[PDB]
Amino acid sequence: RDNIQGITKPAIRRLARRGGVKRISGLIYEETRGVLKVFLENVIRDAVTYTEHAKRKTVTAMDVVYALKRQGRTLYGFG
Amino acid sequence: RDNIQGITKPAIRRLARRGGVKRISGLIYEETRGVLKVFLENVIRDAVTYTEHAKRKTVTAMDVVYALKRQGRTLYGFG
Amino acid sequence: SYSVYVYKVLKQVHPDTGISSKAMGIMNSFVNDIFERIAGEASRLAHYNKRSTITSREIQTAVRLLLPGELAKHAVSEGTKAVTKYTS
Amino acid sequence: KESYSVYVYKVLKQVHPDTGISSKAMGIMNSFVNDIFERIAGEASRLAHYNKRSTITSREIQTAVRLLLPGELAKHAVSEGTKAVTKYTS
Amino acid sequence: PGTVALREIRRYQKSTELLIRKLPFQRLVREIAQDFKTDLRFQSSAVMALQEASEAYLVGLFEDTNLCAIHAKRVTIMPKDIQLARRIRGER
Amino acid sequence: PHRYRPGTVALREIRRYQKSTELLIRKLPFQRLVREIAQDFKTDLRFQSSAVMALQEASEAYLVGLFEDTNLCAIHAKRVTIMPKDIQLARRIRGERA
Amino acid sequence: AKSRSSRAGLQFPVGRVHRLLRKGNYAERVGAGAPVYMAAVLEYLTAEILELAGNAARDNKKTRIIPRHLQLAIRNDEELNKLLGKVTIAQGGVLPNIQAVLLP
Amino acid sequence: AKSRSSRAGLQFPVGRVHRLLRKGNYAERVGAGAPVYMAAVLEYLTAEILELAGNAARDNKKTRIIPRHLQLAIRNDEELNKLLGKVTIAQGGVLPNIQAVLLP
Amino acid sequence: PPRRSSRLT
Amino acid sequence: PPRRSSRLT
DNA sequence: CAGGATGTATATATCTGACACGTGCCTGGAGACTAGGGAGTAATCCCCTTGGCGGTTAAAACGCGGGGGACAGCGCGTACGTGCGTTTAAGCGGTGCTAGAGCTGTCTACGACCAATTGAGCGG
DNA sequence: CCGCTCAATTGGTCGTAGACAGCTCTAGCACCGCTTAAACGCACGTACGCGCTGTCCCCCGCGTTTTAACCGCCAAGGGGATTACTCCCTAGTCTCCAGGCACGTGTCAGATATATACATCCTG
Repeated sequence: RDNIQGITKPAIRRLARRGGVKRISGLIYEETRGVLKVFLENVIRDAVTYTEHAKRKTVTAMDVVYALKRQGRTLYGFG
Repeated sequence: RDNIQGITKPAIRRLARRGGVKRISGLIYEETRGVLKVFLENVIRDAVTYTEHAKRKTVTAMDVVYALKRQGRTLYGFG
Repeated sequence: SYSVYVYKVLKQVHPDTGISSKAMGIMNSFVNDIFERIAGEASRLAHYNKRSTITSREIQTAVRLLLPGELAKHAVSEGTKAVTKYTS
Repeated sequence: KESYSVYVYKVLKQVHPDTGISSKAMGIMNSFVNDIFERIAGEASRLAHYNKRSTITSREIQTAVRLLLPGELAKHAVSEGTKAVTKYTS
Repeated sequence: PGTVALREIRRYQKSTELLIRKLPFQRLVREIAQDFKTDLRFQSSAVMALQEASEAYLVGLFEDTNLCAIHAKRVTIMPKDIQLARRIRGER
Repeated sequence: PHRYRPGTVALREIRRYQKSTELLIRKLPFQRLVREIAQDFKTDLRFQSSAVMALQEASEAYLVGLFEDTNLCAIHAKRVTIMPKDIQLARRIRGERA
Repeated sequence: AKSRSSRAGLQFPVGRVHRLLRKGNYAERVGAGAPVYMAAVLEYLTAEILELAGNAARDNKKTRIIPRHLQLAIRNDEELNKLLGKVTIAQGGVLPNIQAVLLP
Repeated sequence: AKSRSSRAGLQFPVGRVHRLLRKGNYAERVGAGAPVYMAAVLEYLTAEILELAGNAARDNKKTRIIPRHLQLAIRNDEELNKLLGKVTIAQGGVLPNIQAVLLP
Repeated sequence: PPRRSSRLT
Repeated sequence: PPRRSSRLT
């Protein structure tokens, strides 16, 4: 329940700094929280679909890697 | 031989009007010509690669469709 | 080509509307594209699970992976309604 | 199970004799090799199916390499593949 | 200045024809292909598919160019708008 | 006392976080969020620690690239502050939400 | 004797889909309900896009479906637009849309 | 006696790549030059990325290669960046880059 | 009884 | 002589 | 500019675990045949691609004239960055339990493969 | 709408892929407590966003003039499909047996530390 506020404003500002951002408007944090929620929902839906297809109960890192590769976001270093 | 000029300024204007563009700067036409040249080169290179793999000399609509399919632009209608 | 069956389906959904010869090539491309999309993801799912059979389970999972939102919910409901009628 | 760690390390020791590699960078190189293998193999499979051929040969792999790798990377990979095939078939 | 352009937008947005002349586009396609293989024949359908793809790509790019224009508080699209759209797409 | 101008620590932070390769989101709140989102797709779900780590490693790169596009959208408007509209223009152009 | 496609209640060919799955190099074996499921999914999607295209043709006072109607139907529906989002339809045109700041 | 990798001058395996090609279900048959070609191409790409990553490590003054060095080698090379353009490297960070208008 | 969807009706 | 690359130099 | 303080690189010493190597061993690759079709090649036919011509007229090109708009400069006010003091869970390190993933061992039914028999969908 | 032949369905065997039960231990969850790094709340000030105003120039709209696109037709032949031998290349199978994978082992690259000198950015 409301765990998206655990992605604190300093963390979002750190991610913006890594992206080269100098000044950040005050409404950026909520927009970033919504965007991250949508992205995570889309990836986790496919990860759980892969989990249930194997009749498993734990989501493997390979489930996440497959859920990412099918969105054109292939990730190295996790198998 | 200078056949990129055949993509006339009125034609670029019509293509922009279909995109909803109201005003066009005077340097947009040459930039559009360069963009079209790059896109066409990238597609016709894969189309020709598909053509010479079949030991053919005629570029086929299927070659173009396949060359488009591999760049993420799927074409409906030509097979 | 799926021209005959696309026309059969169109006569079921719109009995008094016709189709062009360029709008039927488009539907053939659509069918041949979506078939490749589902059958390439059912193929991927079988290899992930180290299985050699593409069953209706892989087709259902691939449909749920590729079709958006409410398209998947009804495509699955029609797929399990046809497998039921086919085996009974 | 299986991985390309031994071969990646051999290429590293032959390209950079005194440089080592961490366990995380090896996982990344195994993912890289698997990714590129699957890409080239899938493109070759499509080429074989496009031309109604039931065999993947050296020419399909070469055409897949030309389609996938960009620019001079494709040219040098094609040259290396050709060199290896003519050294093997000799 | 601007009404004949709104009318033009409405005219070309409800139309489905090809907006580039077919002969100059065909010559452009042949000239580009001349750099990959000499003595290259083309199906008519090959060039037609190429033109449909190119016009769709350019209309789609202009649709993003216009958004980049409105973002900078302008109604005129400039080459910097095309460059921004192409960067964000990933083509640059 | 000794105060820096309101653009200096920002650039120093940009240099610091563009040089490191760590994870910028705290792992426990992110794990909680990942568990909560998955709770709507399956109950009594379990996660490998490596699965949540892969999810974080993907989400953080996604957000960093999004902010890289957002900064370009803000500079295009002759601005240095990134606003929600820059995020929206970036996402609209890369197709995420048109 | 029931052609195996009317045995499931579909207008799409179960036998042809089975042949294509067996010849497409998808797996080493193909199940029994896999062609029935795939043909049911293809037929429903076809009937849905064709449902919207005929409606669009009716709105334009036409009794035929042209690429324009298919494009209009796909892009005016959110889920078929999401599915066919990287798809170019020949002779399809664009959805009529001009922004507010451009309109006077 | 001899290995088919040593017969081709390769360090990557061609027997393993042959078995992966046969088992991967890409075609009904696999030639006797496809594994050699694929292993040569994979070895060339591995040698390129490693040769650039070992240079990225050496500029940093490290005798090891970490994911950061691989990212520095990939994103700083025009062709490997286009090849690995949809790839996320875990613990790889980003290329240090600040837009010129932001600097004072 | 023309064929119709329930996703659309 | 190591396995230097000819694409870069 | 001087310079005073903040941020930070340098020299020089201890952990410290992780990587590079050693070792047994087992299984996957290699070798040596056989069988048989997949692909190559030669011949052939005819489609459809290219090339040229003549005429029209639609569209492109060009020049001109306004005015709408892009851009520059200026002013204001407000919202974001910086810093400091306080609070709060993130994290680290155990400690414990058990759910379930991975792995045999067994058996069965399901799909591939071959043989009649048709009978519908393609061409005209 | 008519002719007919290629593809679809049906019957029956068999071998193996996959379902099911039993087990074993790994790893994922749950909890507790201490530390302290990090988040959070607040105040201040300034720099940036945003609005307004003015200039002038670049883009659009319009009326001639030109240019070549488009259309129809005639013609040749290059090369795409197609078919029928022939053989060479690949799958399949049964020995070996070496290469690569799964555990010990230590020693060095890397991370972490203070005293020191050098270089920052922001003022009076």
